[PDB]
Amino acid sequence: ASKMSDVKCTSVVLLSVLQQLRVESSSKLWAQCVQLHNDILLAKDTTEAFEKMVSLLSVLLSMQGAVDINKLCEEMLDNR
Amino acid sequence: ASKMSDVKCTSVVLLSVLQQLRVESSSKLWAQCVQLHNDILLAKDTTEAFEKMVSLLSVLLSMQGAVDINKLCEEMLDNR
Amino acid sequence: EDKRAKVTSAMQTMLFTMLRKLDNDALNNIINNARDGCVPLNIIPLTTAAKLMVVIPDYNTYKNTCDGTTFTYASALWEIQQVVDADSKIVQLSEISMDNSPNLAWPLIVTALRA
Amino acid sequence: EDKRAKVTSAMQTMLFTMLRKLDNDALNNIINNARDGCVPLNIIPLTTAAKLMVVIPDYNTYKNTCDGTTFTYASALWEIQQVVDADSKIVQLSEISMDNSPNLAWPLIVTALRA
Repeated sequence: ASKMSDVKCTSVVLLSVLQQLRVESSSKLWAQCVQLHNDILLAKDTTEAFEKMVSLLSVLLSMQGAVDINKLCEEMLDNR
Repeated sequence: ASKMSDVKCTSVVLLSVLQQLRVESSSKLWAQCVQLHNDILLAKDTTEAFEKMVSLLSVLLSMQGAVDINKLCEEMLDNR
Repeated sequence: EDKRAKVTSAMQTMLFTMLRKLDNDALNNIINNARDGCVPLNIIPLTTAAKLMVVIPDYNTYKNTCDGTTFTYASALWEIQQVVDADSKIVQLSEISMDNSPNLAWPLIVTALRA
Repeated sequence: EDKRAKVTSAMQTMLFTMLRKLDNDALNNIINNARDGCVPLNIIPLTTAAKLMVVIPDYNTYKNTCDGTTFTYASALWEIQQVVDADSKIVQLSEISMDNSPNLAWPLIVTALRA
């Protein structure tokens, strides 16, 4: 009904990106990513959805060897 | 770089919707949904991405007890 | 299952909202047909002459999709091979008329191949 | 792993393309900081006075985010509690000056709390 649907679709992808990085091996951390994924889908206003999205995205950014953001911008700037 | 990113994000959600419907119990069908999910993400033009999306969405629509589309439109028309 | 079902209803509502935002002719066709009870029985194939099996609930949906031996579905043309009723009895293409419509055992099943 | 990595690179490219389409001030901040090497060490908390640990690579990024005892990050203000270097030696807030910048063991680590 608004942009709210774009944040919830991205949160499913972000959880899928984490599970492909084999984060499920940590039951402590995976349960936190799952609960944040459930919080974003059940959020009402956009403020609660984005703030929970920051916590979920920070999980990805806290893993140094997982993703180099400069690498994906190179594959993006070469094609544009 | 185009709408191509919206179809690939939806295909991840559709595969996640299937896995929550416990489709993974069928190794024959789950491997077909996984391979279509991989085909959409690796597609180049939008024509190949949408046609593979039709095959993946038809998996959901072929399950009668999984989703009643009329139910979700009621929860959507009541809120709008 | 109460906490789990609320997430399922939220993800499925988001799924079709994204599909509705795409506005794809082939995607809108199979979703709108599924709303009327016209649902497929197997994965919609993309290769030529591959088997597709769709269910047709009433006669008003039949004439909207079937013209002669051609079957329009998912923004594609399909050559009809078999037509059966609810008792697995094969029905010819000549029986399906407006005068003989309330005599068949609806719904029917069409086994067609891609063009 | 060759077939699997191509899907991972495709899904991650789609992930940030969606994030770039959102254009959220708090999301753009943590992504742009991560590009410069300013990455968090734990999950960014939402409750007040909760612990957050961020890495600051160089001095030019420090003055862009730190002002006095306040730390701006993820579109929120954070009260700095500890500052350590690469040798886990606590560094006072008065040492971090433009004259003493090339004498510290960069990068540093800030342990702050939400407001």
